[PDB]
Amino acid sequence: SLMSCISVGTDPMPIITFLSEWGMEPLEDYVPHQSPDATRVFVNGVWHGVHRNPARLMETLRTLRRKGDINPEVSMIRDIREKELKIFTDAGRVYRPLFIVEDDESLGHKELKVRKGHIAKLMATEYQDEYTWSSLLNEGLVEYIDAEEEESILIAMQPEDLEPAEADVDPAKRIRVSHHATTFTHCEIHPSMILGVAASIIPFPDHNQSPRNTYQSAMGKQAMGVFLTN
Amino acid sequence: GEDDLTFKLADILKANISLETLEHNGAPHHAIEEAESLLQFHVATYMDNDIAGQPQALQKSGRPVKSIRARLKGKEGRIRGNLMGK
Amino acid sequence: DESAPITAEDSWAVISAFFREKGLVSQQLDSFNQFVDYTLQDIICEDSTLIISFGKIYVTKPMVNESDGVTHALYPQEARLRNLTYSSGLFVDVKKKVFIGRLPIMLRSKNCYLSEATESDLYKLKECPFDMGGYFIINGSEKVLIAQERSAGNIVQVFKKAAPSPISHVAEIRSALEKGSRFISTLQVKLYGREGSSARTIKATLPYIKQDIPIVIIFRALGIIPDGEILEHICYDVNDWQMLEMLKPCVEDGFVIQDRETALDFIGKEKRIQYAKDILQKEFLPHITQLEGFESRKAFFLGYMINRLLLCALDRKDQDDRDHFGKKRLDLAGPLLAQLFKTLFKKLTKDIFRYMQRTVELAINAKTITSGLKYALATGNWGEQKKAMSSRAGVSQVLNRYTYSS
Amino acid sequence: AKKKVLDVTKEAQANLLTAKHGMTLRESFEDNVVRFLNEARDKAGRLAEVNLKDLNNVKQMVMAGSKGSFINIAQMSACVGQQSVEGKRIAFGFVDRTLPHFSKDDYSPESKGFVENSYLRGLTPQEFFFHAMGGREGLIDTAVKTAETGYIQRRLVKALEDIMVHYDNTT
Amino acid sequence: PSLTVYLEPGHAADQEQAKLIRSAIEHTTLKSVTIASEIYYDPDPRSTVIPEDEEIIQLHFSLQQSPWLLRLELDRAAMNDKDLTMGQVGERIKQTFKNDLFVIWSEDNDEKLIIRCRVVAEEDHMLKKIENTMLENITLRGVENIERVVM
Amino acid sequence: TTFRFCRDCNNMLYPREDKENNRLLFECRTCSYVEEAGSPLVYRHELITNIGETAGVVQDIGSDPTLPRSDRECPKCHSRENVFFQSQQRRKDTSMVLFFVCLSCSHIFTSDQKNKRTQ
Ligand SMILES: [Zn+2]
Ligand SMILES: [Zn+2]
Repeated sequence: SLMSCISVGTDPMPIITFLSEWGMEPLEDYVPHQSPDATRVFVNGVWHGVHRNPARLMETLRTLRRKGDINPEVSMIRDIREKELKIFTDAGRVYRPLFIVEDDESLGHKELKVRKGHIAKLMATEYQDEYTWSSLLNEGLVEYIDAEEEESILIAMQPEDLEPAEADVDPAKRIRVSHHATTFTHCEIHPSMILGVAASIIPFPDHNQSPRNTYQSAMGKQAMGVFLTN
Repeated sequence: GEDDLTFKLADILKANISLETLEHNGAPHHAIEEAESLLQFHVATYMDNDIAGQPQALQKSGRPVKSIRARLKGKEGRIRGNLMGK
Repeated sequence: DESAPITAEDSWAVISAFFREKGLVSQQLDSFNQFVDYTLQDIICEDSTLIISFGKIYVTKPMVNESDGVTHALYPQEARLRNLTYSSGLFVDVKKKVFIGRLPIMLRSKNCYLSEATESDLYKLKECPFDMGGYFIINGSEKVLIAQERSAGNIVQVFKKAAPSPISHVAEIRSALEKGSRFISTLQVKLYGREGSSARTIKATLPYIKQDIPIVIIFRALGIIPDGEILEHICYDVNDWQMLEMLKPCVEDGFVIQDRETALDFIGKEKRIQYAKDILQKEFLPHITQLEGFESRKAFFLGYMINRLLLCALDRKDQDDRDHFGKKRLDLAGPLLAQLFKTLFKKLTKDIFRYMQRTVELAINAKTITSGLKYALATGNWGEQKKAMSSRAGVSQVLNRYTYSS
Repeated sequence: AKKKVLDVTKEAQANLLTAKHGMTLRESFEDNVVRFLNEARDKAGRLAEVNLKDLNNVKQMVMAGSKGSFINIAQMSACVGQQSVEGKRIAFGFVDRTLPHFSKDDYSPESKGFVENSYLRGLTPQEFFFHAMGGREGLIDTAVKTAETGYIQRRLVKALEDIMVHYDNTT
Repeated sequence: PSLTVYLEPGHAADQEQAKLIRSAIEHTTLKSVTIASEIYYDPDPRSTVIPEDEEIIQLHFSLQQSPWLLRLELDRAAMNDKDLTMGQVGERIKQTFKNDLFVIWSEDNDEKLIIRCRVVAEEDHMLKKIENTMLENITLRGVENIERVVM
Repeated sequence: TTFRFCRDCNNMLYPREDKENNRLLFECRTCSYVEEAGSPLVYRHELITNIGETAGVVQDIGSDPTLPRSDRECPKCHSRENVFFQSQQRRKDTSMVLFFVCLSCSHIFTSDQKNKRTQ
């Protein structure tokens, strides 16, 4: 797709040496039954031990990432219903980017941490052609969520429509379901980004038999134009 | 630039001579059957080259070699490729 | 209000920002960067040192070497018209500073003059600004290294097997050390006896071992002699009589052993009893560690496997969806080269030998690397020359210049 | 047609569903839901098809039969329909759900892959995506079918070459 | 590999007549009707250390061996789908091994159908070979290969 | 069958018979230990299995957002914060009943209407 990217390969130890100092009970001295709620911790496919109350071990890593202390690439997943902590660094993980919703809005329900000020503060840097992308990342307002860590999360399609309350509707428009949930971990920048170069050019692909767009994305390759200017 | 086949024959010929010359000179009795197999190999790998007895009888450069048989073998070859469709 | 909501349109601006810093080729680039900066160095330092050492490594920007001439500072546009190879010199501080092959650099990467340059600056170079790089320039033509998807590594997966077979279920784990030789030995934890038949025994296969082995023998071989303790490595809740029951028939299998001595024995006297120690160190679940003092961490896993293994024979967890993206890796530019650089850099090291082994008393055919890398990115036939197609046919293609989009 | 589904939804979440010769309760659940939505499309269209005056080009190409089927009318002006993969509507690749934009264990239609909009209004992220998975299917059993098809075709042919009606009227 | 079979002339719309033959074809094995197999230590062939089993024994004595017991509870629901009767069942098991394995069995009225039996120098080991030989090589009603069948 | 292992040489326990006294004994084929039977039940081969299960809630099953919420009311606490699912028995034939959960007590209450479960 457009937004998608790929892991490059970070290093473990700065997370390993980080963990065993925040809860993890080395596997050398593990005793099964003594700990049933044992949410054994995993990293890059290895069992480096276990850890009791993980609720915190988690939101500690998450905010450790969202600051830039743990490479925003790296993925960590909590399989609660199986008591497992999946943490990855691996080089080759396709991953997109999303808006975070953390309901930590003492002035109402759940809401996108990003706000209209962050944006105008962006279009401001647009006009000058200091507030990059690397800013929305180190200011934890968006995260890089892979496929695995996508399993354990919820996502809003639209930032608007899928947020406010329900207190008429166009007879022309399409028909989108609803917002029957208040758990939204993240939100989608824009759906369009599920597409790839090819399709991205098709106008209204959302108005054609799926196969038509599949062909058109095999011909815009046989067409002509200006492949460069030199 | 000669043809593969012309080469095998060559090797078959080479191999052949080196064998004969061993029964009219210092014939180390059972050091011969060590080159009689070479003949058999070439004289065999010439007609067929896709056997179970692994050695593909490669020709310098990694080029497999074109066994006579290899020519008739269906589709793209003599019988089905030149005759049934020209 | 610098803290209000965000409508639809608003999203876009953020995306603009996404590419501003990223650009439609992010991936392709970064991977190379990484390979160059770090990775590059790590490879050189491993089985390097000989019976001579290798220190840091320098990466010079593109240059050219021609007779009847000095050494021109090379650029893109030129290598393309002259049918050159936008490569760069590789120097490494050897220890008894030194030239060691050429690394075909990727346009727009860190070593390509294009990275830093600006609009106008470019035109003077003839390089169209709109060009986004991300490719290579081999023997003239624009070659591309294509994303190679594959089954992720170092993970445990369980699979059901065909009705017509002695094996019921299986748990697999592909073990490959992140850095160093990169051994690819698989660990098989089977499960004989289908659903119903008596004696559903759990056996597993180890590298360099012709037969299979009952998880028990292994377990005792790992220094865990007392059963039930073993069962403590397999069952994490004694109020799970189903799974427990399941192992009974198994323990019964290894009963012909009762101490770590014999355990390693039936893995082939005195001679064989050694062979096994190594295998269980360097080849057994080789990821995690091959060192020594960790028999415990290993066992716990072998168990974590078996546990998972049965959880399926007991309809508690479906089989493992082989096609879950989060378990698919896309080997890009860097990684790919990486591979090459290793296998190559070794043929060099094992040829540096041939100079000393003849010194009854300057020996570095840097061409090996330089040529190799070309061949590969040239054709696409990775794994190398000689008498073998050995490689994966189809990597590294010729960029498409049909349209900008395309 | 959604409630006529919802009804059968709880009526199965409350264990009040006749297994039916249809084997498996769950299996027997679907066969009712699907059959309920399809029944709706075909018919949702049977409405437009009859409301399109005898001066509507599309209909005309259909009447003359030069090109087009009434289906093509539905899917354009009424409603696309429920997509599919091996029969079983959109599955759960996403551990007990379809897209991460969904709540675990949601068996409702808008998630098992039902495109409610007409090609005229235009699918939604989700609709669009499933729809895809759905179409992209043919494009596959065509990549493999093509592999064996050929071989059959030849064999038959290579088997009955010499067979011709002789002069005695024998064969 | 299916195969469709039509009834005999008249016998057509005879609904019931259907299953009557279903169970006359669809391969049925003890293993299909069992709910468990248990090996017990009962040395007194004149009383079972098991409560629920009493009443049975008492009946087979009013109207040598081994102390190793093998008890098989069966499914009722599975004895009608494909018609069957305790008698038949065991009756078969008995003419399966013949004179060299004592067998007994509750009555079609007991809330728990069962089948007790003992052998006749390692008794347990041999009393497991006969544990399998009792589940997979033993037929009841039907033809081999033909699993499921329907109307 | 909840079987057992010995002491000191902790392994598997195999049964043997006390001829003279007519009774059941377990044992060690490694050591020498021997202990009296616990029950006359030496083995069970359950073929048909009736399984209607719920999933072990790690208790943080209120933090996992992937689940849906309901406004019903538990049998005891009467709260209105739930989060259901289904029988983690990845079996085909399984039914489609719901197992909710109270976030203010931790009670597993079905919506069934035939059978009755306390487990
Ligand atoms: Zn003991
Ligand atoms: Zn409650």
